[PDB]
Amino acid sequence: GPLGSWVIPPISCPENEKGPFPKNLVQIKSNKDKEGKVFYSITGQGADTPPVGVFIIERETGWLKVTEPLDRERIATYTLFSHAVSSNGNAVEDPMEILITVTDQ
Amino acid sequence: ATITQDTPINQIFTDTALAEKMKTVLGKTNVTDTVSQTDLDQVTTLQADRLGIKSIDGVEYLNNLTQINFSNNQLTDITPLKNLTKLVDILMNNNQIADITPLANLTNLTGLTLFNNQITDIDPLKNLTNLNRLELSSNTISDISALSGLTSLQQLSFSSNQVTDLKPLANLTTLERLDISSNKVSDISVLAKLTNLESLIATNNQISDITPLGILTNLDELSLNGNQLKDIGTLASLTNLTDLDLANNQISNLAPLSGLTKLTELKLGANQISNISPLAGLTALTNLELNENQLEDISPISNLKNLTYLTLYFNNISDISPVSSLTKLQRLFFSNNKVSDVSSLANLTNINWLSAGHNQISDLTPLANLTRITQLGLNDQAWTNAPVNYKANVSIPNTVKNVTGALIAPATISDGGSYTEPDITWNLPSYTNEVSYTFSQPVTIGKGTTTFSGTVTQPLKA
Ligand SMILES: [Ca+2]
Ligand SMILES: [Cl-]
Repeated sequence: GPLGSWVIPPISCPENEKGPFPKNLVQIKSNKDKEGKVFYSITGQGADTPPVGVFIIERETGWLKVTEPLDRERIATYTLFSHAVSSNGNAVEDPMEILITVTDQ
Repeated sequence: ATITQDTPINQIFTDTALAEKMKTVLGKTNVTDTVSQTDLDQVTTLQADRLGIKSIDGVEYLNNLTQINFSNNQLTDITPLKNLTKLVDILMNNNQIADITPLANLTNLTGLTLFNNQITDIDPLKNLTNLNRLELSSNTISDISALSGLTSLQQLSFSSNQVTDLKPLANLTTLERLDISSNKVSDISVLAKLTNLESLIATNNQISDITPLGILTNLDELSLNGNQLKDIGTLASLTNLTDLDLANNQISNLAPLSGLTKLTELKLGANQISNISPLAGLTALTNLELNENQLEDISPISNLKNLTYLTLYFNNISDISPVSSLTKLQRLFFSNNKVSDVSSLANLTNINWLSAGHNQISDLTPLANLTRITQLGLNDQAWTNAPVNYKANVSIPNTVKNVTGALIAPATISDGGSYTEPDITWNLPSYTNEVSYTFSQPVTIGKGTTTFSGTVTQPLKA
């Protein structure tokens, strides 16, 4: 579960992409941002565990970005988790599971 | 640079982690094993990302290196690179590099990646005129004057810096892909000169005037998310656009978009839109974002048959039925609207994410067969019933129905009221203008789980 107030577009990224890097994939959003500023983070394989920092998120904007070219024959899918907090410290959301699919060039 | 005689690997590469990497590269079986200058001279490329390397001391003996990847390490000093003039490509993002002076004479460089570092002064880049790819995001750069002579650049990013003045981009007419997001940019007039631009990403700046984009007719991708746009008349000129992001601005007039029929993705969330008629002909759209606007009539959406992703949340929408023909929809977000009737949602048989919180939904039965759902949102509904006569004792039917068709018992009932299925009853000694009740019921449809909850207001008429 839980969807909460997350708004997430589906995420695919073609393998063998050209720069410049980092490149915007999608903008992640929590509906809690129109009742105060929200600050975003991500976790999982490809984020904070190996391979680290293949994906990053811009804390203030929610822009999820890829930092280098991908290879479908190495890693074809990634499961990430996003997190949302206020000014403040809470946690205006529970984590969201985020699937990223590596597609054709 | 040459080692005088055969030296143990761990005396050349003093970094514990680089020593281990070099042991493997050089085909030795232990870090204390000796290596010659001819062994070192065989290494032409080096993939050494994500190894917790703190020093590249030793790399200066690898004379023939043409490509290096030291990204995602803990590098500060990059002095050992100074004389490695055969270097063509450097990947070195995610380190703690403050001084890039050692790059100044690496004139054969065609690609240089330095995002996520501690770089301020980019003067050492000024003579790297063969560069075709340069990546400088997430540093502390405020002056890009050193970019002015980099006349072979095709890809350039310096997002997440402190740049106000773009004038140094003037002569970089070879630019095809530019990212200037999250800087201090208000004036994009210099961009009128970059007529070969195909992609411009400029989110989170202070841009209000987009007239300089008029002649950039090769643009297929444009992001101006998080600026100060209102007049978007210029975008009518950009007939090649397939991807456009204009979210978080002050746009009300969408007429300039009406001819942009190549568009497959369009973001217009967080604006001043009340009228979507100009979007009716954009039938190649797969993604459309319209959240946080002032929409009521969404009928012009019915034509957009290719939509797989749609946002409508935070609007004034009562009638959701124009989504019924959008049979390819996989994700639909319409929280914070005035929707009561979700009968039309039965048509969206491929729906996977359905976010419908903060509406006026009382009956989940039209959703019962939507078994491809994996994410579901039905919390915090609220509606006001048609008034009923105030009496000493008032009875109303409970109308809250689960996906099974069964009535959901109230969670709480105001004014000491009670429930006997299907009726909610109140003993009211004196006149009151309204009574209310709440419900809260966890529910799963397919594999999507939510709490279907809300507050029902019952006005009493005297
Ligand atoms: Ca917002
Ligand atoms: Cl938005």
